[PDB]
Amino acid sequence: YEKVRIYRMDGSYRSVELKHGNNTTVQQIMEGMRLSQETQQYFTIWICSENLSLQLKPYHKPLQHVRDWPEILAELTNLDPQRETPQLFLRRDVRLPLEVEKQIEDPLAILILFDEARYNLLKGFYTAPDAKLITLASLLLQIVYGNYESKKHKQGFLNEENLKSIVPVTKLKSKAPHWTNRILHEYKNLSTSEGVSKEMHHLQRMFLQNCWEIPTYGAAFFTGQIFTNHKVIPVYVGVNIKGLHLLNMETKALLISLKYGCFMWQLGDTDTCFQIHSMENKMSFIVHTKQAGLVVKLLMKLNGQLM
Amino acid sequence: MREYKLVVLGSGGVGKSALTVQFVQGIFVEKYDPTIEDSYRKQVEVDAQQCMLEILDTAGTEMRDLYMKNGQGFALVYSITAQSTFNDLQDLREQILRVKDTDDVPMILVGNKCDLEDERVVGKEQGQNLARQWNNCAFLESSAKSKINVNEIFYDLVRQINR
Ligand SMILES: Nc1nc2c(ncn2[C@@H]2O[C@H](COP(=O)(O)OP(=O)(O)NP(=O)(O)O)[C@@H](O)[C@H]2O)c(=O)[nH]1
Ligand SMILES: COc1ccc2c(C=O)c(O)ccc2c1
Ligand SMILES: [Mg+2]
Repeated sequence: YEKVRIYRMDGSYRSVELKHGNNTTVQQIMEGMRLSQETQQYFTIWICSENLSLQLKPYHKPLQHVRDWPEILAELTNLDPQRETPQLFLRRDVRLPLEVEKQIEDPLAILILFDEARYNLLKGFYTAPDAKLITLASLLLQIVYGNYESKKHKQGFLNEENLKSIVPVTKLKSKAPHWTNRILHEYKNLSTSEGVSKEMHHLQRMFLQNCWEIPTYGAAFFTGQIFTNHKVIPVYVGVNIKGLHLLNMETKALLISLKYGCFMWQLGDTDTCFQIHSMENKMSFIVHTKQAGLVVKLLMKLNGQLM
Repeated sequence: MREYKLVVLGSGGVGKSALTVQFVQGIFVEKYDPTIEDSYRKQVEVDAQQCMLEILDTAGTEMRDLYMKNGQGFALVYSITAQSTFNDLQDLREQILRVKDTDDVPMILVGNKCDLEDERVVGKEQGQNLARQWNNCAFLESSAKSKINVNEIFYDLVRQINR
């Protein structure tokens, strides 16, 4: 047979037989996984290399996208096709409504969503007040290290080594060192709290509940540029079920965050930029990116979904 | 944090996947999905140290040489329910010694499904008997279902690797 690895964000993978070789669809691949329908509905196959991530649709044939990757890179980006070999990943469906995600009870679905959420957090893609980030850190301590112990954890435990697995990388230096006391405190509080279930999926679900309020939660990220004496600022464009978010690409600083119904978009005729008009404001800005068309299609779709 | 490449081996149906998924995910896999090849990652604490386990979950009915070359520790899983699964383990052990070209390979014999005490074909004593024949090997009776001796399998391999 032919087979492929479907990765997850934590670096794990599952091999899946390709019944129909490179003609196998996402649909057939999703079936080849060990997920029920109480799992499969939340997730789909993505194709990603270091500088381009795409969600594929059920009818897509992923191995054909792997094949055609240099043309896809050239169409959608300005990158160096030599450095990117894509792989396939199982990830959250960008279309998944938050309301639906809140329904989820399945332990496997929870940990998959959790792993992906954790990945985004540690990479700096989630912008949130220090309080929220500290909570999230305490939950990962519980999740990864188990119950707090005065002996093991009280002092000289959270060095940069340990801190790195629980706080956004963008904060590891400037803010995180100051946090270590308050993380331990909330960690301890979690451990001794008998009102907080220590069941893995319960703790993971809590982590997620904290992520659900972050504006970029579950965002697909595209890249482009804005111009501010005109200075180029490379950006991540984050589109999720909530709206649109710009991150400074270098710092992952949150530049703007707009909810659907509070902004309008216009695709450049050239298909290489889009304009955002931020109503309840005199604010507008233009993003240059060869992903402009995907971005706008996705905006329309996720806006279209709200009722 | 040191990385530990662990490999779970044994014949079809023994519970290689069930043990792995229980250990990593805390879930018990009910359905029987013959594995092609899965890899899992899990951070754990063995002897006061943080370890990153990469656990390869292999096909029973099946690149074997590659796994053995690459792996640092091997869980050799049989089902106490099925005699041939026990019988098959001699060859795997000897193959690993061949490929690694050494007697000193971190390794554990694991008798799985110790919750089906009823349907038990293979005895605990034959289990322990096999392990001593194997240079005073480690031995565990396990249940993916009941969560008995699940973690110990993996921790034991870390310890052995660290020795
Ligand atoms: N009662 C009980 N059933 C178990 C246990 N471990 C596995 N099973 C059951 O045995 C069946 C096969 O287990 P599985 O993990 O798929 O075996 P495997 O060794 O991974 N098989 P393969 O080699 O094909 O990949 C499943 O129905 C599973 O639930 C156990 O400890 N107790
Ligand atoms: C994350 O990448 C993408 C790229 C394009 C789309 C798309 C448009 O075709 C769509 O309808 C839904 C999700 C998408 C995700
Ligand atoms: Mg298996």
